[PDB]
Amino acid sequence: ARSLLPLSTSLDHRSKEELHQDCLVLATAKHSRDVEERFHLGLFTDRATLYRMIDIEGKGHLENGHPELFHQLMLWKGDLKGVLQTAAERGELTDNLVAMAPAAGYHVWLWAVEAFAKQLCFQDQYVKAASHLLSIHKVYEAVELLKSNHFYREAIAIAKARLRPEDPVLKDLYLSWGTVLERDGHYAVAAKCYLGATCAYDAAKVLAKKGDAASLRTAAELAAIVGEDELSASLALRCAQELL
Amino acid sequence: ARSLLPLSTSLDHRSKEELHQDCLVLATAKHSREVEERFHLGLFTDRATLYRMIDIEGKGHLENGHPELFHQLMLWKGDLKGVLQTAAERGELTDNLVAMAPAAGYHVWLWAVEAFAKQLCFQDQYVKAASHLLSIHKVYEAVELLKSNHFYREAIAIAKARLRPEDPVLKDLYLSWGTVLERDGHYAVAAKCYLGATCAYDAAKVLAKKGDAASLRTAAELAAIVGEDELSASLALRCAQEL
Repeated sequence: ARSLLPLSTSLDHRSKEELHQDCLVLATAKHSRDVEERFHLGLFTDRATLYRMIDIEGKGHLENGHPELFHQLMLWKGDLKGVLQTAAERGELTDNLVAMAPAAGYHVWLWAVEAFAKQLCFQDQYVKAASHLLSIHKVYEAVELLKSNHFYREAIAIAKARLRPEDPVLKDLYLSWGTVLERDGHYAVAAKCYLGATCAYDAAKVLAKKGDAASLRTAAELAAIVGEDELSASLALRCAQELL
Repeated sequence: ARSLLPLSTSLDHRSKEELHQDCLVLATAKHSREVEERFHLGLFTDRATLYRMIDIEGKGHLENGHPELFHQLMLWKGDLKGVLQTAAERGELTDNLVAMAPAAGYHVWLWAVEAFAKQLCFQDQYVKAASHLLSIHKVYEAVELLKSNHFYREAIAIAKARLRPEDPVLKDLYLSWGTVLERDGHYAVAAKCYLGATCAYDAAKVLAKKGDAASLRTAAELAAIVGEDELSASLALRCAQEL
């Protein structure tokens, strides 16, 4: 694992001449934050100097493109709510950061998950964002997100597993997905959606839109199973016509 | 962004023959007042058949070895408590899982943070393990975990940041680290530990153990700064002997 104090570790592993200067400055500092150059003494001096050292180390992690290490270091200082607010602003929120957010209370975790969710939408991870909105008990909001971004399959699975079977939302997903597929010429899959919404007539009709013989036969058999025999006959007729 | 429903998605993308048989099988099912081979139909039928499909999909993920996607599917079923217990028993906990644990209650997150720390130690990620112990307000346990694993540098950084200057645990860290540095011959670094513990008298002695002209010299000036003038002279005259 990568160390969180590499700069200070380097200045502690240098010449014996350099080490001896540290003892004398530190000794004078103890007789009472005195030094300026030797920031790495904050490990042995006082908290105000330790924080100085940490800030230098954190900023150093940033300049190497390691914001994860910056954030993991700022937790030690104790300002979790401040790190999260900064992490959200920078778009560097992560699972590890959200895992520790409840340390400030349930209300800070709620804020963090929403923040991490909004950010995850920008990062093109709508399914992961959907899971996090589920974690804060926002099932409808999570489902509307996936639907809005054309993740109909995953949205239906979330809506079917959490909502009562007759929820108009669950039905609207089948419809909303069906129309879209109908639009783009996927009549077979569209029928499955209309069937899922308990709309058997429309399931048979969209399947008839393809026009071929196989589609019209199955569409007829589908209408017979359901009990719309008048339509099943009408589609059975249209099936035999194509074969001529 | 790997899909969470590979197997079912694959079956839905098949020849027109297959989707037509699906429609027939599906129409029969919906017409029910009171199927198996087509597990992918659970998305369109009922919750009981959906769960069956998810379980099949989760089984496929565990065969693939991608448990983070196995975890997403179980959150959908509303089985977060179950999958947390499962991932703990198998050592598959993640930051993702702990980030969602509060969904099952504040005390489940508190439980998951502990099990994730115990797991991170097994995997020898002690600084991360300690950081997560700080999230549940266990400072002394995080400091003792790092100390006991020879992470004195990080153990002091946390103690100094969270504990008070006169906390006995902070002094014992400095002394404990110095004892190890002195045992290995790192005499200059050992002095700073003793100085960090407000043991200037013992810090000058250790710096003299080195024995060369520069060590005794600095050790003598160090004792002078403190006010241990009796000792300062003793070392500055041994400094002369070397010269």
